[PDB]
Amino acid sequence: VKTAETGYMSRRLMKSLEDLSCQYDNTVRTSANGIVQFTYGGDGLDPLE
Amino acid sequence: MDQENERNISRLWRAFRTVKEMVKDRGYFITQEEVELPLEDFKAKYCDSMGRPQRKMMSFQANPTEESISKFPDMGSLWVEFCDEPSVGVKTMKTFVIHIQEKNFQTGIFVYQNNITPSAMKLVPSIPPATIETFNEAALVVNITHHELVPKHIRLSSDEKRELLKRYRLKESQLPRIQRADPVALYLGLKRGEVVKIIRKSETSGRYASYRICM
Amino acid sequence: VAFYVQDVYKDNLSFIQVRIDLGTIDKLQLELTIEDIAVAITRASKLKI
Amino acid sequence: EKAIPKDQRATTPYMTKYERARILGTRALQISMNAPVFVDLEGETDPLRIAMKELAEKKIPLVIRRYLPDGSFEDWSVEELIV
Amino acid sequence: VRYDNSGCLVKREDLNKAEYVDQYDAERDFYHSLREYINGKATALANLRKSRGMLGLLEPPAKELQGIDPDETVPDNVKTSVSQLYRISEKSVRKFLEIALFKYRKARLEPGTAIGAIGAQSIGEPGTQMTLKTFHFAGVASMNVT
Amino acid sequence: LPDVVVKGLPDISRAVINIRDDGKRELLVEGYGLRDVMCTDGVIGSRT
DNA sequence: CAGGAGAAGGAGCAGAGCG
DNA sequence: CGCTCTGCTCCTTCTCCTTTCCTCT
RNA sequence: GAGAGGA
Repeated sequence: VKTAETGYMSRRLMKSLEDLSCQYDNTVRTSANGIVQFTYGGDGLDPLE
Repeated sequence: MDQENERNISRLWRAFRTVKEMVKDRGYFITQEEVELPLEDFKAKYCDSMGRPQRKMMSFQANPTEESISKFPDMGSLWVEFCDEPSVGVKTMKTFVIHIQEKNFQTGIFVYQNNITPSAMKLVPSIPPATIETFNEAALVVNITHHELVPKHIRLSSDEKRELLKRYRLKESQLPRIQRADPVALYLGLKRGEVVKIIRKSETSGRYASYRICM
Repeated sequence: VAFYVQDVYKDNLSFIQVRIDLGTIDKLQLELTIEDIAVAITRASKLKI
Repeated sequence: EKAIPKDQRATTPYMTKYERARILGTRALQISMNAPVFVDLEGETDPLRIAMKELAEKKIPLVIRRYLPDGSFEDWSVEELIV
Repeated sequence: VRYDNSGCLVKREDLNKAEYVDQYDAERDFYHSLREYINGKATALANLRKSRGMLGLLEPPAKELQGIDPDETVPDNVKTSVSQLYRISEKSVRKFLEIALFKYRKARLEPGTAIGAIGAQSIGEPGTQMTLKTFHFAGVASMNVT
Repeated sequence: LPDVVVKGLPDISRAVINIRDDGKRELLVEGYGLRDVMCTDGVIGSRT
């Protein structure tokens, strides 16, 4: 009963944030070049490392 | 009776303090002792003989400071007046706007008591040179900027906005906009196209600046 | 804080009588009076007729 | 719009993993199309391994046009990029 | 350098005025944290030193005795004890600083990263494992929460 | 007649006083009256 | 076959102005 | 001074979504 | 087409 709801939620969550990139000026931006964040997370640090 | 009148007096005092700090941090001239007004002083100087809230005396006029008038060349004096009739309609709003026009004021803040007739709202945004704003007395009890979840907003002038746009090589249509009539926007009274810099504090990143524009 | 409600007629008129018990008001230390209750009824009569 | 001169170039002097993968893919595609190599082959045949060995010795002759959002672009040589 | 919003330079008296913060604030905080950690290590060494006769030279000595050894009069036995307990070398400090700076310059979101997809997956996938567990509002059984 | 909200906020199901750790306490309300709760005296509006 | 959330028309009052 | 539009605000009744597929039969 | 494993 939870698998389907989680799948739909993940699908739409991905559809929202599908195109966001860390541009070379260190600003997360969307496809239309509308700057959503001026620095990722406030520090520009990838949580992976 | 006694309890209702005293409660209204205290609420009006808190609203007046909120109005004073709102017109202070916008760049106008008030003294810290004037905003920090004890309730006893409010009763003494802003009440009648039998102790009722009279708003005809607490209305005031504020003028800019030297540093704020240097940063913003186009910023005239403002006239903050309250209302006596709860259901503010077309007639009282029309009298207020006529007074604003004849008094040569760049802006005016009308703190209505309980309710605003939609016709008054229709008449509100029709003045080319100046402008007027509406604030509910209930909406002004604790100023929004002092809430824990409201980060520090700063109004940026034309030169600062130009510097920011050149620094980030952006345009006025790309920054993350903030709606007009936003409770922290109409508090500062940002006009359309004014950039506000936000000192946002996060536990994992300290303080950092995020920019918005009024649309 | 009504403690009872009754509907009483007369020779040519009728009305509704509710006697607020001040004992419960004092025990609940509520800050309201008879006039407060009356004005609350009048203002909240939006739901009523 | 114009290329930012080499004297000042804000873009990081490091080599991002995306740039490294794209450089390896492009060099391997060139080598698979019968292109000359600039390293000792050592008998390797798969173009991807030759591309990896070339990138190990910084012998890949390619540059990166890092496109900033405004439109300008700094040209970074693979030799100058650090890993 | 923390340029002001108008492009001018802060006058060293209002650097932390809370109205001039911008990018590179995280880097300054990280550098301050590094300095604080090294200061804590040095303070621990100095407090160990002052517990065994040798004066704790955390603050730099004056130039009137800079060229001479500041602990020659101390017996060499306690010198060995302090050295074997807490010894901090130039190589160790330089290596620690180099490692910290390398791991910081490495731990920056590399440009071109599909950060939107990473965030969407990082917020959606754990939802697929959030089995419904019954909770209350911190000890209040009556106050049910979702 | 015996259901008109006489005193309070007509958007709240209930309100319960909870005791935090270290002796503090605060009121948890089930409803949508945040602005009124901030406005009413006896509470700090900066933390609500 | 249930659940959630918007867009579009009736419908019942405030409000304004009026001859 | 009731009368008559506007205008606002409810209130009701309507529409578009519900992993992955991976098979066989 | 729709009946059911399956992970």
